[PDB]
Amino acid sequence: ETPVLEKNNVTLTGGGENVTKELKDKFTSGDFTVVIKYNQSSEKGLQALFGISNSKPGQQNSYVDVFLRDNGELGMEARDTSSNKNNLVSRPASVWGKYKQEAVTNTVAVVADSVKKTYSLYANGTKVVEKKVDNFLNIKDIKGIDYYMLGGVKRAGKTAFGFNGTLENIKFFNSALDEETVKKMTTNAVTGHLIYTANDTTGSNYFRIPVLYTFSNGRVFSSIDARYGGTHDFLNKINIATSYSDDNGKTWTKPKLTLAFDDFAPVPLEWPREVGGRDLQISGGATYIDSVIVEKKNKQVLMFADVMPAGVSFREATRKDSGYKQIDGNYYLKLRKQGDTDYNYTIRENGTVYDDRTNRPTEFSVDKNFGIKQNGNYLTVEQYSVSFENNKKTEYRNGTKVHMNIFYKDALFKVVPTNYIAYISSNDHGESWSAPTLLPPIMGLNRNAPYLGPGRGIIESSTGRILIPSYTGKESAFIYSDDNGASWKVKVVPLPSSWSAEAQFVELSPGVIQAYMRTNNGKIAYLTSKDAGTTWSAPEYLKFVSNPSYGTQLSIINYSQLIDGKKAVILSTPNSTNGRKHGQIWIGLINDDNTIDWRYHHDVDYSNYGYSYSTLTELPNHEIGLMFEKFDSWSRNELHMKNVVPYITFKIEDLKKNL
Repeated sequence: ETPVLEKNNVTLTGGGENVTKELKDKFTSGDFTVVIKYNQSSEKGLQALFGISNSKPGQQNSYVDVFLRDNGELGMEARDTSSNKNNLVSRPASVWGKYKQEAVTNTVAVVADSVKKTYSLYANGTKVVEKKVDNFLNIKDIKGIDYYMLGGVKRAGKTAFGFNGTLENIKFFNSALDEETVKKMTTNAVTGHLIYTANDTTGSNYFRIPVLYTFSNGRVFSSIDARYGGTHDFLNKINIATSYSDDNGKTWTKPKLTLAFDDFAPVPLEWPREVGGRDLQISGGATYIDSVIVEKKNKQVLMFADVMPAGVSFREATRKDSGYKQIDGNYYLKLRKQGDTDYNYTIRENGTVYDDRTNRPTEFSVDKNFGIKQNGNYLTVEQYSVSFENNKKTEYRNGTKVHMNIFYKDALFKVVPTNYIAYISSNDHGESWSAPTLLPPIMGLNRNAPYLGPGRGIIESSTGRILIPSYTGKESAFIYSDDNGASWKVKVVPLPSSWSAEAQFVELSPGVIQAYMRTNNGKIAYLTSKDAGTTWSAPEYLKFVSNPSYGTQLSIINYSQLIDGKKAVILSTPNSTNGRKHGQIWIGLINDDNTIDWRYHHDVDYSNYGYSYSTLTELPNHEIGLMFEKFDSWSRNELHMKNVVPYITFKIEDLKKNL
């Protein structure tokens, strides 16, 4: 309940402060909790917030500490020289470094619990890790502890891991405080930058692929992947969740599930992060993934997403079948009934399922949310849950009956196991949505649908054409409507190599459009159209971004206000050959000849901090909103982490840097 020691406002420059006299032998049980509110003046090197050690020659592997790395990783050590027990518990991407040129105040904590044999670490309101270890050490288990310090570890008479910064408040407790208390204690201004959080109203512990859009009524809208079984692209269960703000991004609605299947329950799952287990996946729930948003000229809002039947992955999907038949000039989604070899059925007018062999209606039908009926009554299946008690994953039928659905593995009639694109519409700026509409097979009957480029669509100003970015793995696929979204066509552009070409558009001048996109060669590519997306140039490449060959998604938007007398675009991307890190926001000024002068940039946090997928929007007051993956979402070391997708705002003056 009350600390054995509390200190305030201790500024350090790598030297530490001895507090041995104020801690000596105060950890009676040997358990501990230490809560540290701090900021770093420099991020370089491994830095300890505190160190409790045997400082004598030869005992340099007898200490407890909590530490920070230059990549945002928070960890702790607990080591005993004589028994050769060496415990290290941590999670990447746990803290923030700097924000708009200034040191961020974080609050972190460590709890050591002898009865549970666990070490737990907390950062800004989140329990980032709790790990049971066989070789558990408490302070009494480490022999001859004799030195207690702030801002380093005393090892063989010298200070190691010197902290550079201010310890604004540090509290030491001689017991293991409970989780709700410590979450509360660590909650601060950083916590308020999370819109989506682990086990909120989505039920997901994990999130990826954020998207931001500002509507013409001033509402700021966000969408994201709620990924339940860790952060895996596949196999997984994924829903699209949404949340909005009516006050310029200051406060946000409780998240809602907007696109969601219910073959698997949306539940918080503890996905393992060890080298064995982290590769584990569920068997696969039907999935929506990778959202794109656009507002039409009439103020209707459209959201697109990829749709995946349960158990099917992007890599295994058949690329030789659209999942449609053409019968009497119309495109009908086709179905295979359990036990049949061929696809003998189609969904036709009113959702009536026809037997294509006899060309007559069956007693079965499919509603607009893909649920299956027989004689006007719904068929049901049992929903699955996943549990992880210790180390063993189990999937089981959970007692809930849900509507049978053509995307589920337990359905009597099933779609082709490939990918599809769906869209929904809203007439109330995101408060409610229509039932989904599957795109027709615009790639051809014998090709799979494209994969969407997460972010936004645009309306080209001179023609009114709606453009939706997508890709196939070998080509760009620019999806478009010329009839205000009643029907859809595609422009397919072959690419120099097999890019995962996630793309976004900007308009330079009336009729002139650029598509900026991810590649497999380390650069960001851009293609240019001078006829509103009908024809496209060969790729050009940005000169100042150099990334790994796998690449990352980007965000680029038009900005409404003049910067230095010029129309501007704003770009967000990682920029680093060592991983998804060194996030930058760039400002491009459109020249008279429609080339771009990339004149300014701002680094988002320090350069070794993680930065993956991102999304930009212009707020109603002309500030900029950014939401991004503040971690490396490619790296096998940073999978399955909670509360790592923050929202932040910038004034143009915050971005106009590095001339």
